[PDB]
Amino acid sequence: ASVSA
Amino acid sequence: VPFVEDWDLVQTLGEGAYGEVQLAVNRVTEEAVAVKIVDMKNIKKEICINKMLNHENVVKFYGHRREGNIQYLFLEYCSGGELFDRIEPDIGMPEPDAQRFFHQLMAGVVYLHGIGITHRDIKPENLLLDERDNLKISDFGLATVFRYNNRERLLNKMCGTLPYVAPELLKRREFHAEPVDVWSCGIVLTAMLAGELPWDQPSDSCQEYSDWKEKKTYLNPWKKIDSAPLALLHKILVENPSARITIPDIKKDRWYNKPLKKGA
Ligand SMILES: O=C1NC(=O)c2c1c1c3ccccc3n3c1c1c2c2ccccc2n1[C@H]1CC[C@@H]3O1
Repeated sequence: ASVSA
Repeated sequence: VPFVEDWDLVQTLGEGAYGEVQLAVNRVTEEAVAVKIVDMKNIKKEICINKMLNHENVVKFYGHRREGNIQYLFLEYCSGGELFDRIEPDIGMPEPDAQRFFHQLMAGVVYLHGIGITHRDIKPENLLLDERDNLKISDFGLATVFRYNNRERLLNKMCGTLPYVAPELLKRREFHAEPVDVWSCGIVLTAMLAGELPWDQPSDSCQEYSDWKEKKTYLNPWKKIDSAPLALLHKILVENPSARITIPDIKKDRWYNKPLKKGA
């Protein structure tokens, strides 16, 4: 999983 | 610089019937931050309060972003984990360590109260530690404003965690915010020094609490605590919130000011 700031 | 806004979620830090906290690592810088993921299937207020916070003993809030029904809160990563895990069952921890943690907790609470915010759920599970074991007050999901425009608002909502809640919360309709957080800090101190919580809740129906009001300190956990810190607890864990010691006076306490801990 990943997320963007 | 491309890719700088990309973070990989590499580990679960928390999980409960509300969402989860993941350790996020920057794809480029490798900076580590905690990401609170909540499915808005409350959060608005927590974010509002977090935007007011700037203190070394309070988990830093970097910002937030939402994609539809999911809100992402970027928070300071405290690699040392929860204070809860530094407390040895039925033992506690070295008094010097407890005093240092207590000093930092007070610093954070003084700060919060200074800007009119009350945490309302202070307990070891919500006190995190960074790489240098510095304490950080965490989770403002139950926090609220008790002072605005120099005017204090009495609270009435029953919230917190029973073992840590002040007696007035269970006996009075309204109550001042500050003494409630002071009480919780007292219970945390007891836990750090004895490795056990004094009672299930501060009610006359609870035998352990009645014994304390009856000053039977020869019983646990009080018999495990030295005279100096016990004298402080006697001033903090007072049923009448108006007679309970205030933080300015906790700072003047003998034990609070006793040299005990060597620098790192
Ligand atoms: O490091 C954190 N910054 C953080 O901001 C953070 C953090 C942690 C954490 C670090 C190591 C082991 C367990 C942890 N938890 C959290 C945590 C947060 C956080 C923020 C808002 C609501 C709940 C939260 N939790 C919960 C409580 C304990 C565990 O998951």
